[PDB]
Amino acid sequence: EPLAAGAVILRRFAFNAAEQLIRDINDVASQSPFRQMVTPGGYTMSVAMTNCGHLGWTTHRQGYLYSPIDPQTNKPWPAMPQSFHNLCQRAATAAGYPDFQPDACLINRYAPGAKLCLHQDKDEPDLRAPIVSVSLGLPAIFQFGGLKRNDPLKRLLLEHGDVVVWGGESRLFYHGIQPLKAGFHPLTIDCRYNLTFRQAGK
DNA sequence: AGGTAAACGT
DNA sequence: AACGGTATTACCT
Ligand SMILES: [Fe+3]
Repeated sequence: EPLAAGAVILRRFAFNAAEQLIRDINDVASQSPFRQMVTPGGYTMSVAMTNCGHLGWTTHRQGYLYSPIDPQTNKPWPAMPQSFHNLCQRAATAAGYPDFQPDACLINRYAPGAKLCLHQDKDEPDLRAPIVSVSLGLPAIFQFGGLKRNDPLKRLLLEHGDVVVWGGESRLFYHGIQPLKAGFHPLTIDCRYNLTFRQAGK
């Protein structure tokens, strides 16, 4: 059974690419550090985030925003690594989205206990483009629902190297990550990373 | 009009 | 601990 209409999980797709991806995560973070963002309502998110590519997702007092500039550094987000772009393109193609051209990559870091409550990826003006989501390090339970918050959730363990792609009918589906279980991974040690690729501009 | 933030009790 | 209330409003454009 496929994940959902327009959605697929490519298990261990990024396994072979993972070591390089993690080197590049470190490189990106060395320029735009991971930060736990504060919601408009004033709560600090448990996931630490950064971005690369032309547009980075951030919170603001007034809401969520894509910006070409990191509000923390006041500099552009780091360029999207070629390893990221190449893996994203290969995954998108395998998943049936050959023409996807991301301009934004959000990098998420989960420590034990860190979670991401159900939400929609909805800040992008062009909903034709899919989301490509790469998991690295410790395993996590991914919730994938529907268009409405109360729609039944599927729970999928995402393991190191797994890639999930959603788009088309499932583009705006609610999704999230359950509190990360403590553990060890030879490549990330004690955390999970996730790369989320999007086309956030025109 | 419409968009839209949302991360505690049972 | 899985599920669902809350935004059933209060603003901005
Ligand atoms: Fe998301």
